Amino acid sequence: DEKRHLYEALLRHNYFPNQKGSISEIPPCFSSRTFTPEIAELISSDTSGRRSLQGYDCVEYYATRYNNFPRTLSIIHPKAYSKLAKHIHDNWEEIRFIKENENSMIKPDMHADGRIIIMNYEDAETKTIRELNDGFGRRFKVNADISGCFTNIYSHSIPWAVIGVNNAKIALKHWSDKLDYFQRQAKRNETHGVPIGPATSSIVCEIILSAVDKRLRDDGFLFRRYIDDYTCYCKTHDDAKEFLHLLGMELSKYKLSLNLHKTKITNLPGTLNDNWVSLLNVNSPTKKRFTDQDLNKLSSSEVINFLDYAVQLNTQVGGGSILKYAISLVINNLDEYTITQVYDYLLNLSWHYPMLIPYLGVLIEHVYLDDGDEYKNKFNEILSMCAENKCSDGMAWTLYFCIKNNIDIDDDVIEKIICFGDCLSLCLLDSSDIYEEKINNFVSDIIKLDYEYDIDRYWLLFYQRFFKDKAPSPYNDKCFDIMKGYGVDFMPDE
Amino acid sequence: DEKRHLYEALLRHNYFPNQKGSISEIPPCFSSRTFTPEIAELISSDTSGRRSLQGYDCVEYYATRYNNFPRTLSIIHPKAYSKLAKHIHDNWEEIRFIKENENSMIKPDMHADGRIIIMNYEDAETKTIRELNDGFGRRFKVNADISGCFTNIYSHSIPWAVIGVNNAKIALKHWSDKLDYFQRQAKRNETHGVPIGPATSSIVCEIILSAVDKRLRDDGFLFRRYIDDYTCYCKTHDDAKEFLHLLGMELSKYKLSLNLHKTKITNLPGTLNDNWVSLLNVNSPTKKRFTDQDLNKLSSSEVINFLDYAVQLNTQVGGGSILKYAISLVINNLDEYTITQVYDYLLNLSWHYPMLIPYLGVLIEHVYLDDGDEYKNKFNEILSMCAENKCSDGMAWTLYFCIKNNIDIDDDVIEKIICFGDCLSLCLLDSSDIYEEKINNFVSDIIKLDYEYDIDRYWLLFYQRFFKDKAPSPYNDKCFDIMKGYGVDFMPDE
Repeated sequence: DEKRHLYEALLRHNYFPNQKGSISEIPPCFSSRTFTPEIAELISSDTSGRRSLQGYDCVEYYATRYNNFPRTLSIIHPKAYSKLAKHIHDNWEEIRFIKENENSMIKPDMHADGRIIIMNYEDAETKTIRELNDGFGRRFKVNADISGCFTNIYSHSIPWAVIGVNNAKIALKHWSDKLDYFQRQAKRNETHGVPIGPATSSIVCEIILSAVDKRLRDDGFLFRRYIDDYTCYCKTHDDAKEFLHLLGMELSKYKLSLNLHKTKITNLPGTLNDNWVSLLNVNSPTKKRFTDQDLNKLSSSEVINFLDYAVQLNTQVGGGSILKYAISLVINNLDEYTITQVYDYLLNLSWHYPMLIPYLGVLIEHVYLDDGDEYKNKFNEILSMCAENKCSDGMAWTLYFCIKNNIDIDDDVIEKIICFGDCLSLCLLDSSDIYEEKINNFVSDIIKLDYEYDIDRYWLLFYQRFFKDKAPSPYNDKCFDIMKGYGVDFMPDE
Repeated sequence: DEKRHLYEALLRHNYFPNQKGSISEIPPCFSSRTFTPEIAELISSDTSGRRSLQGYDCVEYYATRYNNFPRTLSIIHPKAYSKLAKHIHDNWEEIRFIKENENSMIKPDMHADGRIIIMNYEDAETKTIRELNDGFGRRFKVNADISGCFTNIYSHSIPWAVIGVNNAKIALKHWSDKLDYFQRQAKRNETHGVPIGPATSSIVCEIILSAVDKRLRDDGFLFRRYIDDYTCYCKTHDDAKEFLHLLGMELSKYKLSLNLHKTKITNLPGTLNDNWVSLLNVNSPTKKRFTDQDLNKLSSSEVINFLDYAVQLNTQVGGGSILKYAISLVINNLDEYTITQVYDYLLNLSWHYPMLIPYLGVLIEHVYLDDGDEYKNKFNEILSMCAENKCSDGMAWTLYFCIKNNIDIDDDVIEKIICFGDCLSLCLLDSSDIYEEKINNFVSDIIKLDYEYDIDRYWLLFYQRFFKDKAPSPYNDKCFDIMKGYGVDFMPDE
């Protein structure tokens, strides 16, 4: 069923930020499964407890981009998220028009693994044919980015996209207003912004932007929207300017604005991908298959020189995730002679760029990690860099590697982890049970601060300690008790 | 009268290439005055003589541009030119619609000095107001150059511009067909090309391009044409492309084509002039008037550094006549201390760029030319460079300076001048009467070659020798006898 798959996607698969295709932003030890729709129904049915503050804060997870710029993913508190997901499920007949939006490529869709939101799920076949069909006969390409699609989207504009702005103003119940209310409750009862990473906020953004897509489609524009990025194909240059103008009016109707720095008009034919993508693939040592596995095994010189050229392209161009693309090109065609060289190169690049840290888990088995403790020092230096740069993705993945592979962590970097206080990193540290007293001191400071949003920012740590009977429930409601009684575990075993 | 002024402009003032504003392409010792409309009427009335070849060749005069690229100006043979000018005058009522073409800036116009064609005659007042009025409200500027407006213009398209292409095809008498015939007779009975420099060919080009201007004007395009260069101001970019397309069809109707290398579309607001013009004027030491002559006298350091910056701009940008512009900025505000420095700088730049040679006549009086013969060596080295590079403007101006200022010329460079064989330079050499035997040998070779076009290419030298009774008339007609009997002299005294 579409409805049941939507419910299980919202809670069991796309609650945590898990929208990436190949490697996740979060280590795989964190999983939102065993959090079923029945449990969320029981949470939403709970009315006990008193909150001094209005709304709920969320666990914040800082993941670096390719330019080391932090992006704040969020894990919503399960009470507010359960209510929001239940309301989205209950009115899915009125919401599912976002599925039949041909212009939006990244939208809800029934996937095999159980998700609804997967970025870049479509294959290169249909992708290539689609951009060649859209770009045919047109000599201008328009790239326009919404400035604040996650950070300043208007929750009160959720009705305005559904029934119209004027009709929603006269009408002030409808499901869109309740969706607005629950989306506000997801983040501290704040009217602006949505948590990045869950599919509920992606559904809300699709609902808001579907009216803009419909208005642009009714004017005859050929365009594709990936989340907030619009790519339009225009026969003439005034058509590009008119698309930009009409998109500006349609975004300003819902209190949104184009990123004036990011919008650009290029001459077709450009490239189907970015230019660095073709530069990398045309220089890839693994670009041709041989159908025998011994032939397509890369040597040391090939991979080392290709990664050096990738660093050259990242410095010179820097138009995207060049290093991650090249590493994913060469990481699966390695032989056992060259594992140490590529692994040390990945260690250096991962110290410089934390987004390359998860690739260390690809070759984490072949590398003799005991050795002469040099790898322990390198991993702890990576942890120091992650604590200094305040990035949660690299620290979480490195801590996952150290816990799984029994790499020892010094006390000095544990002090830096507590000073940073990333919720997922502290969840991993609590799951190791070595550092119980420091986690206890941290959560005691959070409790004695008596701020409800401070507890909400570490609800996952508090629930992981409560579920293992290491700490009482910080809240006075029954949501944590309901989740513990039905065996909800966000750090499950295999 | 407009008609009489047109006749005297065609014959007495704009026969020779004299369309430049400040300094002429030809030295002022050459003048087409004392060649009156009555004399041209008598020449056209002459029917005696027999020509083995059809049409007349013309005196060719190679003038360098700013990039040292040669441009071939032409002085038409007086029989063909007299017939052509008489036919243009006799049907001036049917031709004078080119005067009332608002889009063409360089067109026939009654001027005070007696000319009809003066490039850039209009003042900076009306020029500045016109480009600010045309460029207002438009964000695109189109610069499109006709590729062959002088070199491959179709003479048989002269009727096609007047009465239409189809009507001229059915009609095959009309004055346009006779104008086509006389324009062909002006250059060797050749259907393609017009001689650059006389106003008759400028009138023919204006006649041909006036239909194109009318067709572009009737479509609502705001554009300005300077000779062959179209500058259109467009609100949108498709308007620029549509102007380019319609101009292409209108030029192809008369067997003309746009210079596809030269056409470009720029974003308004640009600059009213070229960018190097504003760079030069904003750095000009003479840019501010002081109303007392002692204050606006430039020092040595000012002019030397400004000319060094001008050479820097000419090397770095090279978008136009940068050096000539800067020299004309500083050449009239010199004091007597700095004459030698600027004159030596001009001598060096004029050796490198012959188009700067006429400026040596500005300070030719203040410089002690006798001295220690160094200036004689410099002028003869300039003559050697002009003979090697095959440029007629620099050689003619240098020979004019040497003859006027009694600078001696060695025999070795006289050999190079005879080897080059520029007609105007040999006219000057014959007017000095020092080198009579070498000029006699040259014209004896031309006579014994028995080619009528070879005599036509040096008709001015032959007529200057015939008028001073140094040689008989090479032709068998009465045109040279008519011109001699009425005292036509193309090298007159003051």
